[PDB]
Amino acid sequence: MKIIRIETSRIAVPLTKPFKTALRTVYTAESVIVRITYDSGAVGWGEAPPTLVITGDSMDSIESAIHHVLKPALLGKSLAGYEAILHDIQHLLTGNMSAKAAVEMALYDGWAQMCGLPLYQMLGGYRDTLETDYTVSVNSPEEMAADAENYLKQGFQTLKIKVGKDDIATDIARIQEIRKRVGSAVKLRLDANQGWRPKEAVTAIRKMEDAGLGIELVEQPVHKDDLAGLKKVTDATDTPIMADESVFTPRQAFEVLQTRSADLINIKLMKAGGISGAEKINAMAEACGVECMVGSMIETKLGITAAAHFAASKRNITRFDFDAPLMLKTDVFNGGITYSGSTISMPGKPGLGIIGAAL
Amino acid sequence: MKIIRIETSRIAVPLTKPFKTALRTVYTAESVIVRITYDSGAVGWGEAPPTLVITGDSMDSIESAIHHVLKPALLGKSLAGYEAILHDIQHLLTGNMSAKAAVEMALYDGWAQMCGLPLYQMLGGYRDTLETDYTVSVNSPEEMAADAENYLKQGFQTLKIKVGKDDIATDIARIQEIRKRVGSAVKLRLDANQGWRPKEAVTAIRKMEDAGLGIELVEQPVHKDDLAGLKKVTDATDTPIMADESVFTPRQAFEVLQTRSADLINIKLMKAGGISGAEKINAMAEACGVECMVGSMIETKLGITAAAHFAASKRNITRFDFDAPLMLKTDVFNGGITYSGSTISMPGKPGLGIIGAAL
Amino acid sequence: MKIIRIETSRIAVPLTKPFKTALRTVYTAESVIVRITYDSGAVGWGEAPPTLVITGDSMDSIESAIHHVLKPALLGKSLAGYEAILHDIQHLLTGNMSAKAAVEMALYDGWAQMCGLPLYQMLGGYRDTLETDYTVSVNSPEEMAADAENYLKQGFQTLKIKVGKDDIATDIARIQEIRKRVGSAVKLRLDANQGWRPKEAVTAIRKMEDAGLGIELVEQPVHKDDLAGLKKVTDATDTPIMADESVFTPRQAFEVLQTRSADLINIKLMKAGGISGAEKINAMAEACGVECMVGSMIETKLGITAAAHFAASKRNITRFDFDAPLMLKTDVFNGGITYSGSTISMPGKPGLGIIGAA
Amino acid sequence: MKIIRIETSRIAVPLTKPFKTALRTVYTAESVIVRITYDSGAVGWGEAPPTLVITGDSMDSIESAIHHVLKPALLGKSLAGYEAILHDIQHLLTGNMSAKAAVEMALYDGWAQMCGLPLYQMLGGYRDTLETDYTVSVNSPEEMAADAENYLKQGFQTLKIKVGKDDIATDIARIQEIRKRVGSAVKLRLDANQGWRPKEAVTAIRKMEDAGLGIELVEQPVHKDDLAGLKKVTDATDTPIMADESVFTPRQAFEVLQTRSADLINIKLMKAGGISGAEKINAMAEACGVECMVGSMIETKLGITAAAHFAASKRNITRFDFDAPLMLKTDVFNGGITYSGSTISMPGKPGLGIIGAA
Ligand SMILES: [Mg+2]
Ligand SMILES: [Mg+2]
Ligand SMILES: [Mg+2]
Ligand SMILES: [Mg+2]
Repeated sequence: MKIIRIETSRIAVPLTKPFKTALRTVYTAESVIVRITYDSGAVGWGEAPPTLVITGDSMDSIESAIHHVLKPALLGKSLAGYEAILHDIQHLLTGNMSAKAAVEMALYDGWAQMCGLPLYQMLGGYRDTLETDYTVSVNSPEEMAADAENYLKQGFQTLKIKVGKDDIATDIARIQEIRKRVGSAVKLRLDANQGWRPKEAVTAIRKMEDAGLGIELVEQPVHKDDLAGLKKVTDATDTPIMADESVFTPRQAFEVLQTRSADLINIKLMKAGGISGAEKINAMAEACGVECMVGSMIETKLGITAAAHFAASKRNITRFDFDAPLMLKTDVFNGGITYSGSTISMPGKPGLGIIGAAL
Repeated sequence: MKIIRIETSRIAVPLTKPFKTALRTVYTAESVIVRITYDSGAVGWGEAPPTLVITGDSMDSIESAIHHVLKPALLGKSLAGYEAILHDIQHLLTGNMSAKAAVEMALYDGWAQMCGLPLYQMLGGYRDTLETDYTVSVNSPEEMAADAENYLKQGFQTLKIKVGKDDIATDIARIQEIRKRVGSAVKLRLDANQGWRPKEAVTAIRKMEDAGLGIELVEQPVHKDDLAGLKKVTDATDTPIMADESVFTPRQAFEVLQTRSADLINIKLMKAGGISGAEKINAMAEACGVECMVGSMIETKLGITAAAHFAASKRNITRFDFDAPLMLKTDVFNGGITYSGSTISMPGKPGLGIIGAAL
Repeated sequence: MKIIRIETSRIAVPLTKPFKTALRTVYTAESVIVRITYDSGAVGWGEAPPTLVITGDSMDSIESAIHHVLKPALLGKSLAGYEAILHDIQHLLTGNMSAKAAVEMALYDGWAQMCGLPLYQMLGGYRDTLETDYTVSVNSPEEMAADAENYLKQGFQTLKIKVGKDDIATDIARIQEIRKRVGSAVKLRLDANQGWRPKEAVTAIRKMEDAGLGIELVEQPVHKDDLAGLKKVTDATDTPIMADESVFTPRQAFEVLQTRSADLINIKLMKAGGISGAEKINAMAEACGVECMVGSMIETKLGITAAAHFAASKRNITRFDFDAPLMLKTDVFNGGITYSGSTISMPGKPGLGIIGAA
Repeated sequence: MKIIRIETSRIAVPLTKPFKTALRTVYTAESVIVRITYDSGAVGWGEAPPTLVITGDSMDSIESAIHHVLKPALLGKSLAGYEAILHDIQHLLTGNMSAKAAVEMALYDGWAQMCGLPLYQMLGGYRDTLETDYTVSVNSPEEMAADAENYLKQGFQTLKIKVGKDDIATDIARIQEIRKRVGSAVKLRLDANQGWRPKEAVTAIRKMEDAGLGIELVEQPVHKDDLAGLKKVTDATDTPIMADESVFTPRQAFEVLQTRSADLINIKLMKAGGISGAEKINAMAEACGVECMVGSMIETKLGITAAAHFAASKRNITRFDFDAPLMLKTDVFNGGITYSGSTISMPGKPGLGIIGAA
């Protein structure tokens, strides 16, 4: 199994719900698609979207990194020496985690195909189905509660709500209105996206507790670099605190675990620069009795399939956040995982199970 | 591929150098051999010797654990669901690490055969040859200097010396004599086997470097559960200090790395309960910039072959202590690794490469 | 036991003495190496070199056939029903005999491993050693005779000489110089590689008879499709005539045997699409009292090892042409058969005995 | 895997329905049972009944051949060298095909046990179940018709009928009455046992077509040595003609196939001297597009088990005639194949699968 060709292409898939950034309004989901062709004729697939605010990677930086650094280093190499290939991918350049992840996806796809197994089975095969949460778009508490009940009826028992942008009072009113229409029938996951200061986070999370909102967990309440602050929120509340942006790499996972700064860890391939890193983070957490969740960036079903195969393979990964593909007006890929309500099913073919560009 | 049969047997290979325990004189190397048969026709092999003083495992405890707990839980299981199998092996019972290790060997043997690759390649395939050290048996400094010369003439440039039993003056005199024969033509690794107190170890190690003995590293100078003491020795000497008995599991590795109590870690399958735990230890160590060594207990080529496959696959594993097989009068196994002087070569067929009993 | 992976790799081994074709100059011997891995831990090996002039297969056609046709039909299958697998391999596509043969090699290798026996014993194990001939490169009669004597001293009592390209007189001059030089006991095998017309062949073969050259046999004197002509040469000379290119498959073997168009049959795995067909050809011949020889195309020790295992197993196979690996500057495979002069020895490990790359 | 002991014993199983020969009344099915013991402890089984009219072999000729010729030649031989052993069995003495067959059964039984696989899988494993026809005894048209209907209700959709003994009008009247009872619910195989002259057979078969009897096939219509005659019948009828007594060995199979004298070939281990020859006949036939059937002589489940294993293993063997065991009042063997209506199923243990006496 030798790598003989590496190609990249760009895609732009219209969003069902456009959103605005500080500089513009996004109507499409862009990402770099990677195709690694092996001497066996097999094709490994990878995906990497830009996340200027989270990783700092852009379409241009991702493609350049793949064409100027990773590609010339991977050509001709064989998957028999995987340890060395992964080390080169992670160390030939600093950062550019997204570019590295896209390449790792295609490599693990090739690796699983080589062994004749679905990627998730190659990584441990713990489960073949998993439940994904669904995001309730921010809006008036009344509108969110409406969407929430309808998502509940569609089979989603876990909903995700972004908080930490508006007033704490606004966040709380929204969640209250939501429970008013669904009760405990659904679990509520919040992501503050580093929007609060430590003391401000403790206050808001306790308020929700006093209001008996029963929050399942709160992701990254404080600034990613503020570990001591993240730990303050963890030790001052009864609601589990999940580290997201604070943990990209296994070394950062080790720091968070060592200081006991969080109850849980949210893993994403883009942040870890791929599966190898993601695996190390989860294994590390597991040994410390800390469960993990696997999420993603705005990605098509390709990136979500790689993410899902990794998540499905580990016992210690007990939560999943893979609704990005459901936010696209179209599915441009043939194969991969399949959705039935909130239930994601793993494919049976070797590798990722991605056949090619849909039609 | 499903497990359909699990058998065990005992072997006794006469040692080339019998030694004495507190209760008797040992002439043979005893071990429990495990054979797992898969519905594909594949056979997985594993080994586990008793280590009453190191692990507390005996031939009977090992065999009983395999037949009454591990076996009934593994028969009928599919390797496509490895994660669940590993979890059961490690958690169905406490301790019994050697029994868990023996079963893990045969399990990974089959897993590699199911994916059709030499085990070390399945785990990363970083190198296909490695250099093992050789043990200079304790005796008068004169005889030790002689043996060291012969071993060196045989291709062994790295010698392991057991210290910490007699008084420091005696250890230094032994090491001095050896240097007086081979000079700086060899590297010297010491293993104090918890024989010193922290303050005492610091003094002994400093006296060695003040005598220009040039010790490569010192393994476990203090008691295994005296982490603070191990750390003291680590921060007081310029000689690298390697944790051995202080680290059995990945959780203990985490604690040692977290407190920076040692410069290196010596991994052994019997202590880690197999390869899955050994991988975790190495991965945590690597994330912390700590390299590892892989050693073993008194085992035949089978056990060593399993450990060598794990050791050869990882970049972070840079030292190897696999001379056990060279201490037996007869090699009872066919296949596995091969020795050319101090150079160990990895077999190429799928799995461990062990074909069965010697023909 | 299930097939979990089928892979191919290209190799190019520099020849000790290159040759020219109609389009270029060949400096290396290329081949497609096939590896079939089973979940039992066994790994089967196979080799298929290109032969654009003989079979029509190229490196690309061979590789494509295995990747797009044979591979998808075998992945996931088990060797419980060999009859069905072999049948499917031979009928999934027409021609592409080289691709089919390399896969059959790896399948038989795996099958013998499962049974725990060297492939040659699983097939019959008639002999443990066999004598291979050696080819005397075409040159001046003076130079060929020198090489011949040299091979004779090294232990080769049977030599093969290619004829039918140059003048008949030139062939005779070169052969007569050799026969007189090495002695009449030695056996000289000729391969006319379809270079003569029937009457032209009878004349030449008769001229060597009159010169008392003692030719052991003449391989395929006429065009492979000219069975009537091949038969004419067979019935007009005293020298035995061996069918080669005229016989690829057992059906063709049946045709040659029923018409008695040849005295012997040369079997090659590449031509028969593997060991199953080769085995049927030999069985047919034996039943007709016709002995066979096993040869090969330009292949490394892998392809030769498979050929030798098949050849060594049958009593009716009495001649061997396996010097191809000796024409390579280096041996790239570890294991397989071993050479000791002209003597080839079968290995003792299960299957083909191929360990891997050198 | 070495042969260390070879023993023989005689058995006599009472027939459910005795028959008369040109000299006496037969009430029991007799055969010689061969037991080959190997150094591993494994035991190989073989069987051979006398067929004074078909092969010429008798109980005494068989036992003597085994003890005085085959036994001293096989004692101490290893199955790793199967080819040599098979060559010895087939060539140490001429004829004596039944004795050769019995020994081969016990050898293939051990060979397969050595490889740890059911014999049928070791030979190709094409199918693991097969449909056997059933014999309708010759009697009045009305009685045969009653039997046909009966066997049908038991699951036997394919019936075999012996013809060519009586007048042509009688055979037809019998078959007509059978068609009247079951109609097209069954296939009818006829065996003329060399009872007609070529012209007479052509006439008889065309009359059966005209009568819309729908005959599946006719075995050996003419004398076994009359190949030209056999071919005439083949070419003058639309009904497929099967060679039986005309083909014992692979060489005779070659002659029949070469001349296109028959549409099909019936194989029996006793005629071919075992499985090696049977395998050659079938491979030969398959190459010519000629399908085969496998039947037997009057044998117990042991002999039929060996034949069934061979029949089940090949793709080209598409018809089966194994009702012999069903004609005995007792089954003296434990193991081997098992019946369920007309369906025969292959056992799962290594070799033939018979444990011993019942
Ligand atoms: Mg988040
Ligand atoms: Mg130690
Ligand atoms: Mg030729
Ligand atoms: Mg008949």
